Amino acid sequence: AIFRYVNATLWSKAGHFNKALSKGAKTTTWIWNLHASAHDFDIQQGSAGLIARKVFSSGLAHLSLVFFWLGGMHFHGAYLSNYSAWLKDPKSVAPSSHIAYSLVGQDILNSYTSQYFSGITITSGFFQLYRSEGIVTQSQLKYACAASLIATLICLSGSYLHMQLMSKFTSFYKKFQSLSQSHLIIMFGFGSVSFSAHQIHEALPINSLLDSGIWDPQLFSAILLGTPSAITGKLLNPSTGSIFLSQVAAHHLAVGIVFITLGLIKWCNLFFSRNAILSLRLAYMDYHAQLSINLAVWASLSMVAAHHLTEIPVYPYESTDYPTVLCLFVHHACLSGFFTVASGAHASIFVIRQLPTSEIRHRDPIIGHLIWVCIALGLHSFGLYCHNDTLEALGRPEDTFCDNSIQLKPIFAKQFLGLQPGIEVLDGKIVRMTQELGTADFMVHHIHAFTIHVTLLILLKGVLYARNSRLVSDKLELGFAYPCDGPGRGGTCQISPWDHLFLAVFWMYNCLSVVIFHYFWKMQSDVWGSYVHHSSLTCSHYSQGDFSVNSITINGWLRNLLWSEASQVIQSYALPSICSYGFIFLAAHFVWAFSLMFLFSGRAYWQELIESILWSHHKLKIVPHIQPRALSISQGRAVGLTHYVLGGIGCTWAFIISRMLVLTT
Amino acid sequence: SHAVKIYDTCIGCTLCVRACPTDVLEMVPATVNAAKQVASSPRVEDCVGCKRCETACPTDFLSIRVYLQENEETQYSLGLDLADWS
Amino acid sequence: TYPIRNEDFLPIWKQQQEDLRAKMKEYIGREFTEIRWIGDYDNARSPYKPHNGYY
Amino acid sequence: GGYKMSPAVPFLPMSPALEGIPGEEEGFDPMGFSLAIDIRWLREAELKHGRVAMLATVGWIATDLGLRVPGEPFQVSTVEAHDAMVKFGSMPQMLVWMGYAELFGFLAIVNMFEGKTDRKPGDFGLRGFYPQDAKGQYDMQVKELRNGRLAMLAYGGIVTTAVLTQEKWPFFDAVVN
Amino acid sequence: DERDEGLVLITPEESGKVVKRDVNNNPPRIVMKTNDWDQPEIQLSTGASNQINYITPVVASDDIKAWLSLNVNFFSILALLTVGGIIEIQRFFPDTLYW
Amino acid sequence: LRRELAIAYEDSGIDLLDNGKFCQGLAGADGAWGRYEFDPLGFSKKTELVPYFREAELKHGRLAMLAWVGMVVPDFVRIPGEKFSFEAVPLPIDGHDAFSGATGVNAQILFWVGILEFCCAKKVFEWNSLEVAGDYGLTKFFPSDEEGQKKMRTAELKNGRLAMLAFGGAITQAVITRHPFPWL
Ligand code: KC2
Ligand SMILES: CC1=C(C#C/C(C)=C/C=C/C(C)=C/C=C/C=C(C)/C=C/C=C(C)/C=C/[C@@]23O[C@]2(C)C[C@@H](O)CC3(C)C)C(C)(C)C[C@H](O)C1
Ligand SMILES: CC1=C(C#C/C(C)=C/C=C/C(C)=C/C=C/C=C(C)/C=C/C=C(C)/C=C/[C@@]23O[C@]2(C)C[C@@H](O)CC3(C)C)C(C)(C)C[C@H](O)C1
Ligand SMILES: CC1=C(C/C=C(\C)CCC[C@H](C)CCC[C@H](C)CCCC(C)C)C(=O)c2ccccc2C1=O
Ligand code: SF4
Ligand code: SF4
Repeated sequence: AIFRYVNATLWSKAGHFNKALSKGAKTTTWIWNLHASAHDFDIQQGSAGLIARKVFSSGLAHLSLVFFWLGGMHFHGAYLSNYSAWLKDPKSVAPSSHIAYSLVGQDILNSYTSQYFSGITITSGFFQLYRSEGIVTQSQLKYACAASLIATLICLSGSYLHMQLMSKFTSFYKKFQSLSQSHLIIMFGFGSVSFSAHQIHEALPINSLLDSGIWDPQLFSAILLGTPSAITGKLLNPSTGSIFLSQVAAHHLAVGIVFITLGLIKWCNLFFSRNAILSLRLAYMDYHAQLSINLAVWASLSMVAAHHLTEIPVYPYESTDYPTVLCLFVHHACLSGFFTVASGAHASIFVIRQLPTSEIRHRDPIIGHLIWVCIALGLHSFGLYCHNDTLEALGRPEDTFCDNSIQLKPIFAKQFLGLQPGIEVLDGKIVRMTQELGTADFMVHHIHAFTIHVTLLILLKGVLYARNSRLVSDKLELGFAYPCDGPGRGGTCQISPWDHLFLAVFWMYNCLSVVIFHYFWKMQSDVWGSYVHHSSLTCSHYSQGDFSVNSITINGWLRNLLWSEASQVIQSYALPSICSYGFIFLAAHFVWAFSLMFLFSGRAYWQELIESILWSHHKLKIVPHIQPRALSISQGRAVGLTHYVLGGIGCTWAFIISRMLVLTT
Repeated sequence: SHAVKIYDTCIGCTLCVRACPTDVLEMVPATVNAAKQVASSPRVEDCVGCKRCETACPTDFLSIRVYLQENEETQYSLGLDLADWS
Repeated sequence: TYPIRNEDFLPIWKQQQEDLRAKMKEYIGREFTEIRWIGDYDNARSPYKPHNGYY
Repeated sequence: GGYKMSPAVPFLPMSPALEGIPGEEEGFDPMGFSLAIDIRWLREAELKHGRVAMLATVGWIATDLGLRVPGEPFQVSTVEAHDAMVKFGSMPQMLVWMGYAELFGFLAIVNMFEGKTDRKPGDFGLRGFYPQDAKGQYDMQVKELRNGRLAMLAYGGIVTTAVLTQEKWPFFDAVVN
Repeated sequence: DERDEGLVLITPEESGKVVKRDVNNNPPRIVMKTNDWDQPEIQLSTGASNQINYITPVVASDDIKAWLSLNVNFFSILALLTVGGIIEIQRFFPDTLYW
Repeated sequence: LRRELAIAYEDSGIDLLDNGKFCQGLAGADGAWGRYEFDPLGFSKKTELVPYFREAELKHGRLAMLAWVGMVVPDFVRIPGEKFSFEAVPLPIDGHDAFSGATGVNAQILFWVGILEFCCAKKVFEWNSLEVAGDYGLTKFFPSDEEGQKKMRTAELKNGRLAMLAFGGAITQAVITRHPFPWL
């Protein structure tokens, strides 16, 4: 409440928050520690009330940042986009709300999207989102941008205010029953009901008119009008290739009602098995416990979103916008992986800072059986691929695991939609087609399970052995993020939960790369493509259905997926559309290789090299009084991990997007 | 086992002894420094080689040195728990 | 060869959309006019004299 | 006698920040903005708005009545004059000059807040037709404030009604129903 | 502190014992030490009050100049100006036709 | 008696102790022949919010008193305008839909009401107390006696509650019957 204590005097102190940074700038390690501990509000000077203040205000500031980003997206759609051309004819014109300058010949990046527009094709599905929302006018998009900017300002003001409104007595953030009830009834229930209302009152008429072909201003400014009795999802909009928006609105109304009912039964105490969860309720009333749980929840929801946004079509024309659906799936899968490893990290932090649950007292059997299942899964799943490779090379296809040869049928992969026979098409494209599972799907799914289990093994080992282990018994005293305990006892490198995350991130990236490749190749070979004429169509797929024949071997993956489908990105230099993607492919390769420097080398070599270099500076009287230092061990690991993941993700990003853009245009 | 040696640069601040995880070191009377004590390493057989003494040593270069000897590894220096060589 | 799922509905869907088009055409009473992406239209219920036709 | 009540809103107590300042005779601040923001900043912003709005009102009235400066590029209506002159190049140069003047105004505000100079909120040192007596100075400041407030409201009405009815400044021959 | 001049600031021990009104006619305010560096003291009201409580922060040009003198802002501004200069040179004299 | 708001605001704010009276001794709990302390659900047990409850009650009563008369008068007479004529709008219940949206006729009313409420929120929250609940200084015609002031406050509250129920009755009957005043 007292705002006289907020002054810019501390802005120039640069390290006031951390007491360990009091002896300001004796080395560059001080700068690095400042950055590393900037947002670690728990270990910073102050009190628990201040920690809560910072957490909540930072959440609000990030909310404002996201609102600013959304407002920028809306502004770009309104003023720097071909949304008008896309709306009138989505198929011919690729979405593009992105324009580049003509600085150094950089105008080559802009590619033909419409007669009067040239730019970069966007892959976020924002045009389809606008169409679903009923936004069909520049004025509507402009007012959406204005609302987003106003929300940004409001959130910024809220953060600034709450930095002082909340005092040491503040306890509203500890009212978990009130928090959960409010979020469940208002944020989710009422939110879903209100969005169903919005759909019914605005989007349904506009979308129906757009499907018909009407573009009249008076009409733009009778539910279930066109939807038959067919089950939702069993019949897609013939003119749009997506679930009926009236069905979506009914879904949101039902979901809001269900959430309100759940909240009300919780309010009335109808739920009875409180004791089964009371232990968790007492244990996990912590910042890091809640952060870990929420991160895992949102990771799983992001993965489900990645799957459903493609398998179940709900946005107009997103089904046929192949780059959009692919990019959405890949982006949300990557976010799922990142937030899962985050949940592991903050579980470890909670274990370090608070008392763990009693399942940590038989941790040896848990991790031992997880190790065994990881080993067995990896052996069988990957050795089937290796067996296929070796036997096929020897010239014995009859001995390999494939549909024609020994076949591993996925008996448990059974249908549940009960769809009618055939496929759904929309203007020379396959909006929806059943995925037929065989030996290749069996093998790839078990590879997925293996990688998921190994990542889980790393995270769980880090969590359970955070406090102590047979090797070192004072890991709790060591803390959360330390490089080692020493060269002793054989060597205690990377025994910390921080390093366990540092490895689990590598494994999550490996898992997600395999998942991305599986989705990409399977969709290209067996789902996406065009058709050539009760009528029967012969479907010409982009990859020509080679997944089921070539995916059974690692050589097939290397040749038919990486080498064969890298033709677009590798040969993209002359092409105006994707030359940027080719350059980013090259640069991401460079960055990934550059990460190996930090991942393989060690601190001492660089410190000694720095001292030898500094000899010459001292000789010439160039004396830096912030004495240069080699990056700490943990920082070197972090830098290597960041560059490695960024380079790999960039290579995959450019490769897939170039392929999709060229194929669809 | 490892070799833990102490040099006369020692000032007897006891930080090595306090940082010892398996109590290998102990302060002993001396006249070399003003503190009138120098760390010793009688129980070097228990030294694991963590170099926490070395980390805690203040002197410009360490007055206590732990030389690792991987060829002479014992169960005490390896911190063996599940297996017993005794 | 893959048959097209729900073939029978496509003629029905075309008939429904054409019927709705005719219904709205009759309701308005004039030919549909393409909306302008950058254009500005007066509200049909505005109390001031029209500047640009509200349709 | 209890609190000192606002003459504008008799059922609310006068904000102590707006005592001794010109315009305290009304004492209008029911929302309590003077209890949250510095009255110096509030009055500086009020005077800037009043002066800018007076100039804008007179300019809009003049352009609507006619009186366009010689030249072809200026043969546009007041509503579209903003965009026309932005394309022409007048508005960017005017904005550069505004940035210069506002840099000096910002320096004035900063120095006033830091106390380096005993500068009143809106004072820039201009003394033209300014009465010598203190009562006259107070009356002239109140006159400035009231004319500026009237000009703010008048410009809001003028711009809104012009955009709505597409009529000239008087709007008297406009149709509303 | 000029903000609270003329205010009756009673310690928690004197709450309710002192009822003298302020210069602004407000009731006395209870002052408490919180032991927080960010908010060392907090004030509670004994009743309805009509007083100025600025929500704007106290920022000094000297503090802003020190913050910009921080090496980060200095070198970021230097690098931004350099990058802008190179970009504008590329714009004005493309392809190095002179060379 | 009623003191000037300036003096009354001297002792204002959320009281913590409780005068031991029904609803802190506020007016409006008085039967025709005796005392009628109506609070079956015990809302007045929140003595700190009692002033807020009285302010809200008086606001609702005044608003509904205006609303009932505004549902009665339009059918008998209308503003001399083409869009307010009986042909454009047959019954008052149609006014909301007729004047909602781009027409702005009701938007202006909403805007001015919002401005007034924004200006009165300071009294509603800060300067609310048992004695100044619903008192905006508009005390013209207010009797200069304790008994007269109490009786006038009781009459205001009773008429406000009667109109509070009567507006619900009239609006519901009008929507059900689509008929003139008598059924509203
Ligand atoms: C607990 C049982 C109970 C029930 C079930 C019940 C039901 C109804 C019904 C519906 C069936 C109506 C429509 C109705 C109406 C009124 N009741 Mg009533 N009432 C009950 C109890 C009391 C008491 C104790 C008093 C009272 C009064 C009034 C007044 C007078 C207002 C005035 O003029 O002040 C009016 C209009 C007060 C009074 O003085 O009545 C002469 C009064 O003291 N009621 N009452
Ligand atoms: C909105 C509306 C209407 C209206 C209206 C209304 C009420 C309009 C009001 C307009 C208003 C109130 C306009 C004031 C301008 C004042 C100016 C320009 C003062 C300049 C003053 C200057 C330039 C002074 C300069 C100096 O002081 C300086 C800086 C220092 C010293 O050297 C002294 C001098 C003198 C040199 C209609 C028409 C009624 C109906 C229509 O339908 C809608
Ligand atoms: C017309 C319209 C609109 C509308 C509307 C509006 C404004 C609607 C307003 C509705 C309103 C205001 C409805 C009140 C109901 C009151 C009830 C039910 C009271 C019951 C009371 C009961 C059951 C009992 C009371 C008592 O027992 C108590 C408690 C104690 C006893 O001593 C005395 C008695 C027995 C009496 C839109 C949305 C604006 C536009 C749209 O186009 C259509
Ligand atoms: C290279 C390396 C160093 C030396 C690296 C250092 C000191 C980093 C240098 C930091 C610079 C000064 C930061 C400034 C950023 C770059 C210079 C930006 C270049 C951008 C280009 C596009 C021009 C370590 O210290 C280290 C420590 C532990 C494990 C591995 C390693 C390791 O691999
Ligand atoms: S070995 Fe190091 S820490 Fe131990 S007494 Fe000697 S100088 Fe001190
Ligand atoms: S290396 Fe470790 S165990 Fe060995 S003496 Fe030093 S501190 Fe003790």
